[PDB]
Amino acid sequence: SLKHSVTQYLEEIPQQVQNRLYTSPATCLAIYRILPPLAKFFIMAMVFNENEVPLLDLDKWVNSNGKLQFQNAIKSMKSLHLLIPNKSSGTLMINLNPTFKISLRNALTGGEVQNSFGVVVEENVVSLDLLDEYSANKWETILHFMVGTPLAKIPSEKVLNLLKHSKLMEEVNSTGEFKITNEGFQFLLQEINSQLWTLLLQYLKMIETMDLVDVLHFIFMLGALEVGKAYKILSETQRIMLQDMRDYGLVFQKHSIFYPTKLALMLTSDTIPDGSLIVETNFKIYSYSNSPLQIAVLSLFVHLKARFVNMVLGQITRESIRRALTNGITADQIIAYLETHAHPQMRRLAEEKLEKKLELDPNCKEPLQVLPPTVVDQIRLWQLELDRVITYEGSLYSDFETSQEYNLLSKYAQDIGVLLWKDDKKKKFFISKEGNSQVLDFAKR
Amino acid sequence: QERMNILQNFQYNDQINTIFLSKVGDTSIDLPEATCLIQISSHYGSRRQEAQRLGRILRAKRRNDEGFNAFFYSLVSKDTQEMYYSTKRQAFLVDQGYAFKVITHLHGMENIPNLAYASPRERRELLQEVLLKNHPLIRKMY
Ligand SMILES: [Mg+2]
Repeated sequence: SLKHSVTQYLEEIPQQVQNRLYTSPATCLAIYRILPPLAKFFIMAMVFNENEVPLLDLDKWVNSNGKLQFQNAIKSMKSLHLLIPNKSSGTLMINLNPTFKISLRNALTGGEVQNSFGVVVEENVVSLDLLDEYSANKWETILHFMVGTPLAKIPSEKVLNLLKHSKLMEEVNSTGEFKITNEGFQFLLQEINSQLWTLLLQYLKMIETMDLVDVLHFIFMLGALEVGKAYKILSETQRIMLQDMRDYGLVFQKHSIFYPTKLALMLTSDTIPDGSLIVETNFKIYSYSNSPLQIAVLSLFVHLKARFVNMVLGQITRESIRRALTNGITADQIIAYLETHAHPQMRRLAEEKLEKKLELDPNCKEPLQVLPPTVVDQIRLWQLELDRVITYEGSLYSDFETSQEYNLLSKYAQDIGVLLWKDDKKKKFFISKEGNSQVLDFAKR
Repeated sequence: QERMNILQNFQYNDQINTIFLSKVGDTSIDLPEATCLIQISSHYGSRRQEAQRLGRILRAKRRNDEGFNAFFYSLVSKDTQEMYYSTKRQAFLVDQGYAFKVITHLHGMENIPNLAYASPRERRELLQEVLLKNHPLIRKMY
């Protein structure tokens, strides 16, 4: 959902703002890589010709088999307003945006760029020792403060404010603490590339009055920069933006020159495993991971018992699962984490069981489960235990003078989808507190 | 004598294929033909009873034929102390390696022609019954 998320945000932006956004070649190049492969093919054809092509011609290129992909491509391009459909002389002519066409032309042909990609100071620093360590630690710190594990250096107010108001890491003053939510666990599950965009996308919505295009302009060219290089300093809004960028471990400053980091390059949709753990019948967890971040996330629903340098060993318990469920983590998410962080050995034995299953009877092909089904059943059963009681808040209706009135009132509540339960014998029905006013309003009417 | 006769019939006769045993046969009994086991209710928190009873069907003669899997069931009433006992007594098998599967519902059970205490009248009759549970000369005269 990376290209979907970035693309969807661009669509919501008004066309008037999009035109100004396409001014810099850098952002146009980044936006070009987001469109579907067919869209890029048409765009490249149209960038280098200052003419008008009728719509039907582009359709002729697409084969009959790939006709479906044509509909998606044209729809995506039109929504971003990159392609301007002009109708005249009885034909629906097609043309490319003049600003976008010029922007792409300069980048490819090396025309005047107005320092969109930045400048080089020729003062490089060691990437492995400094850039990797700084961003890794800074990104590590924010993650720890999100998973709830104690950490000395808490994040700054800027990122702290962003996390709270967003769905991530819901906080309550009365509780006096911060805890993860259903979306928060998904955020942790998402790979680093999608993990970074979620925070950046939320920040883009947080900024107010700072221009929306300027923030988008800075973010796009940041990926264009190459790690381990200097870049001298930019818009006035981009200045405070650059300092705020340091809070997320994307750019490093000594105190005039800013250095992009691995995360900065990774932003622009760049193309045994650590975290693998063994889940077995005895509800014992053996995670072959050596990293506090992996340990912290595991503790959300695993009762850790001890840790070695090479791995951490723990046990799944009813208390541990309930703790995660209470916060808002769903069981389906938990199994996804277990399945996606499986040990290679588990797959082989599961495949061996499948091979024997096929040998005895090859007529059945069920989706293979890396971890034993018993763990799945118990975890889901515990979820059912927490959902044992279902309660709704609202009001009750009784003592209707006429049966027709009761039916009329009940029927309307069903129409507006606020009727929860009803009994014809007792002439009673219960409605949700949310739709209590609507039912009462209809009663008066 | 009687139990042996029942045991012999259950083994060598095709007519009878099921028996209802008790704690008597919980240990050191050889039943090669036994493959399926059902435990409606048993001895509280005892663990060895669960394992030893499971050993009866581990004796299956046809334990090498392809696709053979002995069946071991433990019917437990929901929302009852039996769950506390049941989870405690099977704590030894899990250590050995056997894993227990939860069966919330048996497919095709409703289509069975007849079931015990299906009508409410029969159920109430059971409820009341279970609730109600707690001189040689003189000899000739006569
Ligand atoms: Mg013996």
